[PDB]
Amino acid sequence: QYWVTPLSKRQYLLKFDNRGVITNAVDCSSSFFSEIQCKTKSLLPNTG
Amino acid sequence: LSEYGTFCDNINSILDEVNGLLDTTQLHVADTLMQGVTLSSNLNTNLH
Amino acid sequence: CTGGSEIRDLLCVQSFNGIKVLPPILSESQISGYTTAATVAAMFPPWSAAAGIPFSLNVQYRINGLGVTMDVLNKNQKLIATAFNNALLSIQNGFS
Amino acid sequence: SVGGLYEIKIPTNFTIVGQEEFIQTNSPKVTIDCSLFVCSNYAACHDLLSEYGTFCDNINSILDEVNGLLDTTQLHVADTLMQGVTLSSNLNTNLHFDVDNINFKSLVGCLGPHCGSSSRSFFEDLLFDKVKLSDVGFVEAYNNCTGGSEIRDLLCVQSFNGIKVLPPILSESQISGYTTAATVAAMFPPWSAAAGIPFSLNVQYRINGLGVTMDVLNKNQKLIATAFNNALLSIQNGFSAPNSALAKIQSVVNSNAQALNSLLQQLFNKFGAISSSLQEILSRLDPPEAQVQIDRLINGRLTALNAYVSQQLSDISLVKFGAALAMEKVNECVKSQSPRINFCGNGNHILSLVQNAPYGLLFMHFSYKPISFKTVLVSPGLCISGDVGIAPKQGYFIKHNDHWMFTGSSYYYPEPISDKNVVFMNTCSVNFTKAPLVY
Amino acid sequence: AQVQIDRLINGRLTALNAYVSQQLSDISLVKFGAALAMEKVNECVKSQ
Amino acid sequence: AVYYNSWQNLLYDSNGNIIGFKDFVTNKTYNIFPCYAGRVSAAFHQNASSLALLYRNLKCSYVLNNISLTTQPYFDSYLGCVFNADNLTDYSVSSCALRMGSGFCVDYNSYRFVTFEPFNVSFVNDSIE
Amino acid sequence: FTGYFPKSGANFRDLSLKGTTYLSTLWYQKPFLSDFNNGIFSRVKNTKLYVNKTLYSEFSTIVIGSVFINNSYTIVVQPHNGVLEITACQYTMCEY
Ligand SMILES: CC(=O)N[C@H]1[C@H]([C@H](O)[C@H](O)COC(C)=O)O[C@@](O[C@H](CO)[C@@H](O)[C@@H]2O[C@@](O)(C(=O)O)C[C@H](O)[C@H]2NC(C)=O)(C(=O)O)C[C@@H]1O
Ligand SMILES: *[C@@H]1O[C@H](CO)[C@@H](O[C@@H]2O[C@H](CO)[C@@H](O)[C@H](O)[C@H]2NC(C)=O)[C@H](O)[C@H]1NC(C)=O
Ligand SMILES: *[C@@H]1O[C@H](CO)[C@@H](O[C@@H]2O[C@H](CO)[C@@H](O)[C@H](O)[C@H]2NC(C)=O)[C@H](O)[C@H]1NC(C)=O
Ligand SMILES: *[C@@H]1O[C@H](CO)[C@@H](O[C@@H]2O[C@H](CO)[C@@H](O)[C@H](O)[C@H]2NC(C)=O)[C@H](O)[C@H]1NC(C)=O
Ligand SMILES: *[C@@H]1O[C@H](CO)[C@@H](O[C@@H]2O[C@H](CO)[C@@H](O)[C@H](O)[C@H]2NC(C)=O)[C@H](O)[C@H]1NC(C)=O
Ligand SMILES: *[C@@H]1O[C@H](CO)[C@@H](O)[C@H](O)[C@H]1NC(C)=O
Ligand SMILES: *[C@@H]1O[C@H](CO)[C@@H](O)[C@H](O)[C@H]1NC(C)=O
Ligand SMILES: *[C@@H]1O[C@H](CO)[C@@H](O)[C@H](O)[C@H]1NC(C)=O
Ligand SMILES: *[C@@H]1O[C@H](CO)[C@@H](O)[C@H](O)[C@H]1NC(C)=O
Ligand SMILES: *[C@@H]1O[C@H](CO)[C@@H](O)[C@H](O)[C@H]1NC(C)=O
Repeated sequence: QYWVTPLSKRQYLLKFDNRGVITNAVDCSSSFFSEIQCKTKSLLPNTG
Repeated sequence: LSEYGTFCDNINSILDEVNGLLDTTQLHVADTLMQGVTLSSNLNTNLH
Repeated sequence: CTGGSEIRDLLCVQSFNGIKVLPPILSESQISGYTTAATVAAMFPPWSAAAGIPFSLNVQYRINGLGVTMDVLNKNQKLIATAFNNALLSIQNGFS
Repeated sequence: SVGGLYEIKIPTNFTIVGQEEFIQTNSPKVTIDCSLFVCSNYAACHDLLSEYGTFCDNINSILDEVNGLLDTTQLHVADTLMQGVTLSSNLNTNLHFDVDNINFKSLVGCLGPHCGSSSRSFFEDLLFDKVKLSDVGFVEAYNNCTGGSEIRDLLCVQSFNGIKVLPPILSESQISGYTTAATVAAMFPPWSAAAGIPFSLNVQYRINGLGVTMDVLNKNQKLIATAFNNALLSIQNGFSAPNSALAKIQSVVNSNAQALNSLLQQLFNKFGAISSSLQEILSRLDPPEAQVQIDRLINGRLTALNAYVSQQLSDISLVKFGAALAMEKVNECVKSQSPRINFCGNGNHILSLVQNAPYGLLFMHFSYKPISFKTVLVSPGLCISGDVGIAPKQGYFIKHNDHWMFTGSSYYYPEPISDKNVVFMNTCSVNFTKAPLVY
Repeated sequence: AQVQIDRLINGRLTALNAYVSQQLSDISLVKFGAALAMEKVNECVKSQ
Repeated sequence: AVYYNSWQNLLYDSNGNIIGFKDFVTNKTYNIFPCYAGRVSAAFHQNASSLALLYRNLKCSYVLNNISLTTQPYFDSYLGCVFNADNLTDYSVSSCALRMGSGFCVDYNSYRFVTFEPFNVSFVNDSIE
Repeated sequence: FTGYFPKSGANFRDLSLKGTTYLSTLWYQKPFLSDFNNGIFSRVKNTKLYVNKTLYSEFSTIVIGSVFINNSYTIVVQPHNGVLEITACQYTMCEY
């Protein structure tokens, strides 16, 4: 299996844990939920 | 505009807070109008 | 704003430039329901918005509290009621 | 109406309900060192900032005025709590803490200076322990900025950038001393904050004023006193769970922290310059181009301060009006019972008490609450003897044992009609129920 | 184009700051108007 | 520290500031903290020939060992290190032109650091029972 | 952070091709021969095989270039059972 997908210059939210590993990320312009996650700089935004 | 940083985030945050005050005020006015209001189930628009 | 009308509403120009008035959380129809409820609560039992007594008696006791004898005030009840409803009509006509 | 009578639900039993109301009377005294915020210690930036002249002096002057208004407001609130408070020097709150079966000990801290700062009540302790950034919280947080801790407290980053919250002129310990004094002034002679009579009698007369006969109140004094102390306990237990007053207190701290964080974040905005760091500009560009980049940072940071100061002026106007309302509630709900219906909270307001809270006052409003009701046929007036008119005072005329009697409007207890519960008229009104055989 | 657009951005951002300051001030007056209205509902309409 | 992999030598905060580094030559790791910065709050009375200085939230050992030594007398007040004022917090004043915060006042005759108590209870010796 | 990242919600294409003896000429044309543009993100299964219970790692080699002729450099990333040989040379790439 050799899965490939195109790269492009994109803004991502990157979450680093207490040991410096990137545990989660968000492609900000990929969806409306991704847009709220990036706006609030949070993986799980507050109810609103 | 993205290189100006948080300027638009602050404009949105201040208007959201101001609009939240208007919403909270409208609820307090409605609460004040309805406070202690007790009506008979027998009231009808066409006869009373 | 999505309509084909030649008359461009200035509000559509404003909203396409990001300036928009959002509706309030409670509609004016709901607030009118609350002012209606607060108004009928004054005229029918249990009179919960009129000190627990008939609206006409509350009017009479309020006028008496100004230093008007109850004697003239309870014989003139229809004159007081018509003066009250004429005052209300004068307010409505005032908006014309 | 059937004959001259109407159906009304009159309460047959009641309880006392307690309702909290936090009123914000103060806010964190934010101070900004304008040139330390705009330029930190870069001499090239301070040289350029000096050419803007009075801009930083205006920022400093407006915040000094706003903070002077907060200080003046806190003194006026403290004066209002202490006004007219006269206490016995024999009062020792370690012994003297319940009266007439009503328990005040959770509302009363130690009285007098010999106990030090411990004049905070158990109820105030239970409220201040849920808010980290009280006046003492800010002092302790800033005390740790030079403690050498590895923790990067955001308040230390803010204060090194010139953003620091100063303590209020009166400590929250002094304000809890004043709410303590204002509270014991209601429960012991001379009752200087309870209209000059025993607290249980003031509660009784206030419930009677709602149209409850005195007979049921003075026989149920134990039930009323326990209902009052259970209402107070329900208020205290209500802080152990999601609460609108506790949330309102925390929203004061959270909105201040958010505004200070947002202001600190403006130091990282580039404002179209090559970098937000003055060190990076001064380590990349010569004086003529560095000046062009530093001037963009100066304009952006001065604009940010002007926006913050304008918002701070607007927000403290709300704090001044909030404090004015709190003072009005101390005077018209706590020290006296003003004849204003929903001013002291909702419903049948009996009486109100006050306790200190972070940046404000916690009012406890006690209200008479009907538990159960009897539907009864009432007459709003009677026509008697020589067509003399009678209207019931704070009550209704009732047919009981097929005889005309009176009942209070807030408690169903038929008692005989008399000049004590009647308003007389030389002529009866139309529709008053004809009762020729009465009196 | 960046030099001309940055002048438009500073002008439009200054206009938004002025508007937001105006709106903050106006809503404070609306809150005090609502407080007076609630006081008149309680002290003139529901009771005298 | 243990978070530096073989290719990493700089620790950054979310704002892009350098806050730590692994020294390339010695492999030793250090946290970087901002140098102390702040303000002096000077209380001045028109009749005085000097100032009372409050270094808010700083202990006097820190002021003398890390800011500037001085000839003036000093003590650690609740508000921070106070210079050129006598510690008299057991004394109190009902009016205060130099309000320092948390119920503290600077009073001028030397300057005195004193408690601000603008309001008191009117006491009576009458019985409580 | 802004960087060279995949589009979230886009599709990955499995371009791996396993043959035994025959090679199809269609395997060497679009859509397999792909435009590089800014770059690509690859998720690659390590096909762990076994010989006499000894583990061996195998996966598809990727070539990146322009015309794939010895007048130009072709980047080749090839696995050798735990060794990843990466070269960029003027290779005479085969037709197939
Ligand atoms: C990209 C793709 O489609 N990949 C599949 C492949 C091809 O379609 C096929 O190669 C094309 O062929 C052309 C171009 O003509 O088929 C595979 O499966 C075969 C059957 O389709 C497989 O069973 C083989 O069957 C034999 O009869 C024979 O020679 O094909 C005997 C041989 O020993 C045996 N190989 C073994 C033992 O692995 C394979 O592998 O080759 C599975 C692959 O996923
Ligand atoms: C009436 O006076 C008596 C004292 O003669 C009070 O009784 C005390 O009440 C407290 C509770 O507040 C009890 O803990 C004490 O044990 C009681 N003492 C005695 C001697 O009974 C009483 O509180 C007063 N008030 C009322 C309304 O009864
Ligand atoms: C600092 O740490 C690096 C590893 O992160 C050390 O480099 C390794 O040193 C060993 C022993 O000489 C070699 O076998 C490795 O091949 C080196 N790896 C790399 C990536 O260079 C380095 O020696 C350490 N330096 C000090 C002074 O402790
Ligand atoms: C303030 O000045 C003192 C005195 O110079 C510094 O004291 C040093 O503290 C470190 C440990 O923190 C010791 O290893 C040194 O031996 C001490 N003495 C000297 C002369 O360095 C102190 O570190 C300074 N700064 C702070 C933040 O306390
Ligand atoms: C400032 O003066 C006050 C009053 O004397 C000091 O507080 C007293 O200190 C002694 C000795 O530590 C204690 O026994 C007393 O109980 C304290 N009284 C109070 C009201 O706290 C205070 O310690 C002095 N401050 C300094 C830094 O010297
Ligand atoms: C009033 O209600 C309480 C709680 O339900 C009950 O304990 C008490 O017996 C009731 N008293 C009367 C007079 O109904
Ligand atoms: C200050 O530091 C001490 C010692 O680390 C700690 O016990 C205390 O909780 C800290 N307080 C605050 C508010 O940072
Ligand atoms: C300061 O001096 C003036 C006279 O110049 C005097 O009236 C005032 O009382 C003095 N105040 C103090 C605190 O010494
Ligand atoms: C408080 O006590 C002091 C004791 O000297 C006295 O001067 C003052 O007048 C009292 N009252 C007030 C309101 O300050
Ligand atoms: C209260 O003070 C006055 C004046 O010193 C004194 O005459 C009286 O005896 C005192 N009463 C008590 C109970 O100490």
